[PDB]
Amino acid sequence: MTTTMKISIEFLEPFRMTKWQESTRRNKNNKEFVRGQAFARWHRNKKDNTKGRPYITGTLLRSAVIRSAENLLTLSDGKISEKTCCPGKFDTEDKDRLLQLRQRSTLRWTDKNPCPDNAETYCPFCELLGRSFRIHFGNLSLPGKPDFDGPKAIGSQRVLNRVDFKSGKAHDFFKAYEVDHTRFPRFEGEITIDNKVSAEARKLLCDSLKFTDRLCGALCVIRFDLAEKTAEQIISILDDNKKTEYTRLLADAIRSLRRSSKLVAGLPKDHDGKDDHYLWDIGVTIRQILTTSADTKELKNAGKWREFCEKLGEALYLKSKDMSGGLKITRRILGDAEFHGKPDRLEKSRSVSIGSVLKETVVCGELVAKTPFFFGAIDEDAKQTDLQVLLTPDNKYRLPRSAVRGILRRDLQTYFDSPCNAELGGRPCMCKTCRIMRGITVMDARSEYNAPPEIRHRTRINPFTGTVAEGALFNMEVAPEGIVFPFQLRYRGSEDGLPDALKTVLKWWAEGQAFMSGAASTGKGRFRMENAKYETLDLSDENQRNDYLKNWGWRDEKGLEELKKRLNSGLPEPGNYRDPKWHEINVSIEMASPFINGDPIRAAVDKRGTDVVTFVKYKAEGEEAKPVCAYKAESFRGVIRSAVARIHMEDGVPLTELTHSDCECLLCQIFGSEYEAGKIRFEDLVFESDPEPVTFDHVAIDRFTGGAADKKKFDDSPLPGSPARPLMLKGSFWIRRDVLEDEEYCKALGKALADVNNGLYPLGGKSAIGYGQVKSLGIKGDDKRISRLMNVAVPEKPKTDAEVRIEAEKVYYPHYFVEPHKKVEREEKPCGHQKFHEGRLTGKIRCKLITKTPLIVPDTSNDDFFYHKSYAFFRLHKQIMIPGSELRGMVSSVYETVTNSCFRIFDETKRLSWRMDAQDFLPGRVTADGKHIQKFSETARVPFYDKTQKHFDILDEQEIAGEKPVRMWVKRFRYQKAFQEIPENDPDGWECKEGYLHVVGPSKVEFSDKKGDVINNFQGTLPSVPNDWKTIRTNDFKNRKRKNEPVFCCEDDKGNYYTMAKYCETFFFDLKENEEYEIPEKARIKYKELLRVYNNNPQAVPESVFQSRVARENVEKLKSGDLVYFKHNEKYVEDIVPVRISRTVDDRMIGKRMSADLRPCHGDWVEDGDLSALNAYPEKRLLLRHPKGLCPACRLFGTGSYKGRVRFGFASLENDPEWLIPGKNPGDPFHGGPVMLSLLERPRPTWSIPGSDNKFKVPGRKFYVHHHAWKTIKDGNHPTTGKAIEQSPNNRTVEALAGGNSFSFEIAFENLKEWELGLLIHSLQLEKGLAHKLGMAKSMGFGSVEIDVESVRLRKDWKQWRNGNSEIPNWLGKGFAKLKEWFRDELDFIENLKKLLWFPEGDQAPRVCYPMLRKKDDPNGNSGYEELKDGEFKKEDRQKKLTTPWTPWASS
Amino acid sequence: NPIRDIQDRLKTAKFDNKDDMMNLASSLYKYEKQLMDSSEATLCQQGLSNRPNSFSQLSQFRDSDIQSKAGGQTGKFWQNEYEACKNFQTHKERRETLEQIIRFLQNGAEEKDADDLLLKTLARAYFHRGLLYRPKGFSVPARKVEAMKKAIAYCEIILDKNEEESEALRIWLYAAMELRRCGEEYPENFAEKLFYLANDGFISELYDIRLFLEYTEREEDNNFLDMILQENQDRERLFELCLYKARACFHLNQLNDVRIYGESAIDNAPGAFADPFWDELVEFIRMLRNKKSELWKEIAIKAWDKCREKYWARQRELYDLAFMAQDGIEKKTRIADSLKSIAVHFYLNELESHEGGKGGHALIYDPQKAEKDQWQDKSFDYKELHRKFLEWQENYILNEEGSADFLVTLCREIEKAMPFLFKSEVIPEDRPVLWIPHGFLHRLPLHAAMKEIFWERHASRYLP
RNA sequence: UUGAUGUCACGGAACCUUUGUUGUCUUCGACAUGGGUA
RNA sequence: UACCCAUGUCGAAGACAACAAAG
Ligand SMILES: [Zn+2]
Ligand SMILES: [Zn+2]
Ligand SMILES: [Zn+2]
Ligand SMILES: [Zn+2]
Repeated sequence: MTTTMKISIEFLEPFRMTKWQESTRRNKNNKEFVRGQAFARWHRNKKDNTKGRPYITGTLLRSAVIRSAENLLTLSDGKISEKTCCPGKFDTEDKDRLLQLRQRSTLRWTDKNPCPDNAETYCPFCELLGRSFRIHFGNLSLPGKPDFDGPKAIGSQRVLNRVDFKSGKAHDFFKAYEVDHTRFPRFEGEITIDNKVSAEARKLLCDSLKFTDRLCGALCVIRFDLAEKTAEQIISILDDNKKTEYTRLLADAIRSLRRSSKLVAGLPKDHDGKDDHYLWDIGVTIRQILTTSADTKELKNAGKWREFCEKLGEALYLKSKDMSGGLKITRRILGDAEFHGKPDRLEKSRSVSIGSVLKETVVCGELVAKTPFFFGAIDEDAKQTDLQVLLTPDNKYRLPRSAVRGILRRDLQTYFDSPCNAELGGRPCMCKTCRIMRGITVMDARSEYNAPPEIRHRTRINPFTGTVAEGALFNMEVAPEGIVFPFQLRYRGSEDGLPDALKTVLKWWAEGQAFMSGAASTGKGRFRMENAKYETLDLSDENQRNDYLKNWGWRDEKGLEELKKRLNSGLPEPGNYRDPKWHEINVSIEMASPFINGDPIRAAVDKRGTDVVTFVKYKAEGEEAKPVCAYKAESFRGVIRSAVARIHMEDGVPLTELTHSDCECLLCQIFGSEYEAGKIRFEDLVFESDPEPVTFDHVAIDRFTGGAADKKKFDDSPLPGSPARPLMLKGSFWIRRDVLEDEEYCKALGKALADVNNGLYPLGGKSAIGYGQVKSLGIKGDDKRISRLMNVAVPEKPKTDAEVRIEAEKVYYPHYFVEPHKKVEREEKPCGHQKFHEGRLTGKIRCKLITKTPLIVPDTSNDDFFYHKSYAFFRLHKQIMIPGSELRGMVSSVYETVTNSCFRIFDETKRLSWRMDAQDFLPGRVTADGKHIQKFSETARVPFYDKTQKHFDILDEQEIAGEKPVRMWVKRFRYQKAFQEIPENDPDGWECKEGYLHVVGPSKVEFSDKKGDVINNFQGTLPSVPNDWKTIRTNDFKNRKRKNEPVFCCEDDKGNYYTMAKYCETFFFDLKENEEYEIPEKARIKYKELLRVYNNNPQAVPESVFQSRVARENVEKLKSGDLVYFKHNEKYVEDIVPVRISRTVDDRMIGKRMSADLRPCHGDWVEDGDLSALNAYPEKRLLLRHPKGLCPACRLFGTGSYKGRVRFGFASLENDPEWLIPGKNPGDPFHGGPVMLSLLERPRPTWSIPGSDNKFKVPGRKFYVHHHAWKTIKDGNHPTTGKAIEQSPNNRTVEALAGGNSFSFEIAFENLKEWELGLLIHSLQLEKGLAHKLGMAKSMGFGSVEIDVESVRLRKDWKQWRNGNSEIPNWLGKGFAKLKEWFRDELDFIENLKKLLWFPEGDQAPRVCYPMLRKKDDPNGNSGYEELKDGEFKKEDRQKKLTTPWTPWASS
Repeated sequence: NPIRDIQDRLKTAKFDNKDDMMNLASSLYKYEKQLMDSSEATLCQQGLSNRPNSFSQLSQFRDSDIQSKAGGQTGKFWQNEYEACKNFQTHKERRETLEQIIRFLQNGAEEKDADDLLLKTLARAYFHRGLLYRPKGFSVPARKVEAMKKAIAYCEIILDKNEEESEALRIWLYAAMELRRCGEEYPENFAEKLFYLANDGFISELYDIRLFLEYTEREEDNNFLDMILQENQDRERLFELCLYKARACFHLNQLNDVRIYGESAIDNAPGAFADPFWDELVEFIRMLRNKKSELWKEIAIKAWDKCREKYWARQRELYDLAFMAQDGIEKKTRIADSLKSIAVHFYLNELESHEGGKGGHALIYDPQKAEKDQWQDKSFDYKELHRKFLEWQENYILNEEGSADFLVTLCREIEKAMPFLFKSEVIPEDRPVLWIPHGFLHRLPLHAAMKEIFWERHASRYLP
């Protein structure tokens, strides 16, 4: 007979579970099986299926109970109740049959020999051991024994590594399943005890059960008595609309919406405020789908909505990976396998006495995150994020026990200054750190805060090209700062309290120097122990030990709450205290320029609706998240590391060019390498005053047309910053005190920070246009060890030699073209950015800009300053400024012209089209194959819209569409008409022929908002516009007397008068089946372009009934059976048009109409092909780059692959504004009056390129001449006609400065040759009598500005800057010599540029204006565009006149 | 200039030719590699000269079957070059060369359409990568085991489809032998794969010779030893071949020429101890002793002479074999003194302790006695004495002032384990005793031996 | 779903390296439509 | 199957290209 003792185990932490092993591999020779012997096991119902439940082996509980009994017997001198306990026997002869042998020392309490092998009665400890099944430990399983699909259903496997102390890098790793105690806290089992077991043995067993504090890797208390459907819909929407390049952007943006469901309502609109956003209104649209999902009853919960967003983003990411070939993950060659400790099989035990003194000290506090933290835990099913944080199953942030123990061990080794060079396995290590750690108990903790982590984008910059390295782009989940974790630490030992090492470590933690998470180099994981309380319990005392046992050591919630009432406040004072190894350095950065830290994903969900916004981080203020603008620690660390590396050298080689393998340079010794941790840690920098971001609009200007380039119109939202109101950026970084006491490292850091303080290293992106300029940088806390290092008139511009003769009776064109030279100089390797090269110039150029004519630089943030669009002058914090981007582009154009270079901005893929005028085209019909056209023999006109016959009534829908043949009588005599039935008037001379009808609808319409001759002569009321084109009939005749020219006059409800002058359709007959002509794909592309132009026409007739079939019915491709006019060669067709007079599409893109050297160095694909077959390969870029390298402009101003070497800053007004028009308020001299401009219309390349002839090339670069039509505009009159300008929704009213306004700006140049700097200065200052053009309405006389160089400063060294005003003539001479070397005296483009830059002299006012459309529209009597088309501007000699500067087009 | 190399490759490229495709693939891989690591060659901002023809050539090359076949041929060519040039290259050069081959092939081996040449080269690349790890100390590197296991996995894919693949069967067995050397057990099907090799001949590789030797020792048959003996002795690695032939002669009962083959292997031996020959030589000596063949007593002494003339885990085992093989007590003292770095000399023989014998030998030399009895060889079991030392050492650290009891037991254990310390016959009374201990005996108090403390009868001095 | 006279697995920080960055003037005039007459 | 022209209106671009992790 026996007795059953029910056992219940309650877990207070996530316990560890080992993976299921095959029955043959459950032996001593399997390292993984032996390693997981201390963990919970997994049971499989069937050996071939993972379904099963977890359980805990009873042998593990028996071992824990035996260890607890040894400890208790050591405490009580080996006496339980009245009986005495022998030491016990832990030695067996057949050691090979035991799976595991004891490695630790056996505690000793008596010096007597163990009990005899055969004896009448055994000691209670021997009875517990089982020598006398007296005590059988049953297995522990879940209550009710449920079933789960697999181990992943109850927990997630997590990687645990072993970090080398010396290097700070993981030596190896191993994995284990962690099962959260919240989901599975209870495991139930039984203990069967024989009736012959003594009462003392039972009491010892009960005390050992109550004394067992941990099991299976966790502290325990033992008691005895839709998303996929949405993803499919979105993918189908993207595929149907042919917008699949936005898949990853949509994935990231949708995953960013998991913070709250209210973000869907705040998704950005288009720039007109309508639902036409390029992302959310692609389709039902994506915005509507997201809005429906947010309003779903199920997704009302925050957690369910977050899960929906995460799943949708993951599905879209997986779909986007399929577009690039699939999801391919690079795997480590070696070292990505788990390492398991191998225990040593020891023959005999090892008795060690630890004494009867044992005191347990409990420390309870809080660990508050002072910085964002990152505990790495990658989920194999989450591919979207590269770096992921550790979270609990309920999405709460977790402070793992393993990480806390590792950090504690690291800090103890740091305090002792003696690394533990021990290996897994063998007898326990006896070093002081290991001895302390074997008595340390830390509890796994989690946080109440559960908001989604923020994702930070990170990149690596190529030091040579200055751009992103190949494959260097990744995300990073970051836990917010301010999160509070409960902290409980217990030390059990023989000391009177905590060890001095532990006291010192805890005091370091209480000071805020608790670096406990990964990514510490970027300021991650700095905690502070707050509200710490401690108490020491003397377990040696019998009463205290009994009280400890009765309450289970106060491990549970109620026990812990009871124990916290008797904890003394504070921490023990360390007798031997050693100062922390890390020191904090405060940074104060002042910036007088806009700052942006790009966050493209946040800009896609922001209501502002911009291309990119600045980076913001979230602080955890209890249960709420606070967004704060900040400068990323990664970006600042990268900037500082680049500053250090580009200055110093290792054995004559710059630190930027080293591979850092087997390297001991100062870069690897301060910032670390891939083989060791760094010795400096940078934190986020926050702004002292929170600024409101402002939106700046940008556009790219084509070098040929002079207008906005296609697809290139953007804006950014940086943090505003001006000299009047600088941006104050504050923060701190931590440097190890061994580095801070090294003079060489302090010198290196001081040199780098002095270079940063001098403005050589701007912070953030878009530094080329004046962003991120650093005015000063302050350092405190270093005791001046690092802060120690941080500490002639310009010659007049030459007079111009260009002479332009202006005549009063002549009218000149607003713009002319500069014909480039045939030769473009290119170099394959530009200057690298990895160092300051010798023979290169670095510094700043201080310039002064003076306006010579009124200047218009609009502030387009508000388009209703004064429908009609009104703009004010650009301002930043109530200060009139000119953005650096406009100046950069203006100077770049002149630099590209002076140094004959490629057209940097040029729409190469544009395909031109020209209208036909009123013979080679022939009728045809597309064959059933669709690749051939069969020629028709002759055509006749079929009257359809007069009252002679009833063709619309008699004929059929198929017959009207032309799909089926028809029979109509045709007459030839000239009289070419085809009536279906012979008219009753003339019944003689008709012949019947079979053919097809080409009916496109009444489309020859003349529409106007005024009344013409035909409308005036109409008698009666004009009929309303009919709703069907089949019901339109002729109402009047243009030639009434002869009863010809039938027209249909109608009036619209909006006041438009329509005159349709078409009444006949064409009849195609006598088809030739033997004259099939092949359709090349080139002709198909041309016809597709013709259809695209037809369907997208701003000047189209408002009523669709007056459009052709291709435009009215939205024809998108050529189909079988179509009736078209075509021209053909011997075997193939050339041009296809749908109507008699239509557009002629160019055979080649406009990129092929210029020299192959003048095209952009890195441009698009103009050759016949797709180029999409090489997307997944790195050689596709080589087909988009010029074979010879980069032109001088692309080497200086940069390309997509090469960073530029010049930075243009904002230009600020120096004096009080002098406005062109006084304001309405005389008391406010800082705002000007409104002036209304004429219509600004798109440049037309078809004017410069008259036709398809190969003699028609790209004329060159467009420059606008200087004149004074702004006076006429100020008077309120049109510059061309002289009539008053009328307000319309298409023209603009602007606030413009006047002449005499001075601006000041600086240009920063790096690694410039002397000729490059000379040519840049030449392009800036130009010459006396020459001027630039800047801003809006350049063709109207606005924007003539002059730039004067005031000072040039050169960077001789990191510490010394020298004045460079003396070397300006030498630089100019070297630039001119370089120009002569490239082009030996054949500098004709320079003269043309100087003629176009020539500014009119005194008492010399040229008459410059665009011609009117027709001479009847010009009161001055000058010929219009139509008259010039066949007059002085014939296609034969139009480009010659357009490329000759100041060529009159009129002789009034 | 990688771009110029690609242009040159595309200038004259024929897509039916293996060499041109291999060169083009190598150029493209090198260009991509230089792009990835952000070298100085990333400053090349130029492109390809003839866009319409270069695009067509690249499109033809990037077609699936041509690209897949060219990758395997390129990997095989690099592996062939490495096998001949491995002696010339250094460790870093060899390590970088092998890892380049693995990366070039690893991106394609994951599919099911991969050819056997892709798997054979990748498995062979991993096998040679794992051989570059020098075993330092007793702990075997954990990445050598991973490399051999990774090579086996690639071979298992081919072997499942084709059980009798000639090349795949060798590499699978080559890595399986390495796993046993590291300490891992033989794979689950080692007996099957080894027996499939019986219907095969040597590929002249020296690793094949030891494969058939293991087959000889498993099935007890001697039907392959005759083929081994009739080999070419003009090869560079004659020492390894001679050692194998000695094993073949031993199973054929050619006892006379075993010494001759062993003499050449010992006399002509590589200087470096990291060579696998040294490990094989020690196993050869252990094999003779395990089979009770009274011949290892001569080879071991000769091997020690060469080893002394020239860390290595087997090195201490080699000294142990020389200590046991030598029957002269005076000579055994010199062997023990090398490792340490009335006179009583101590040497701890770990090999004999593992077998249950008295691994602790005490060498006492009394000059006043006759030459026949001048040297005495006293043997003791130090397993129990060592355990007593560990108990005192841990008790001293954990519980100070309570370890006096353990120290007394430890001192008494010395006399119980070494009864020849208080005997007048072993050591005459009233004479000084010099201590030169070995192993943990340096920390063991020898002058404090208690039975009566030792210093009451003799004086003690210590020499490190 | 373990045997038992022997489990330091609280014996092991997923750790270390990486700048959301490069390139771009809020700019600008001639086009759109397809027939009619003999 | 040879000639003849007629009408006077209207905004465009709204991001694009590369990197999408590698050691
Ligand atoms: Zn007992
Ligand atoms: Zn230790
Ligand atoms: Zn370095
Ligand atoms: Zn260029």
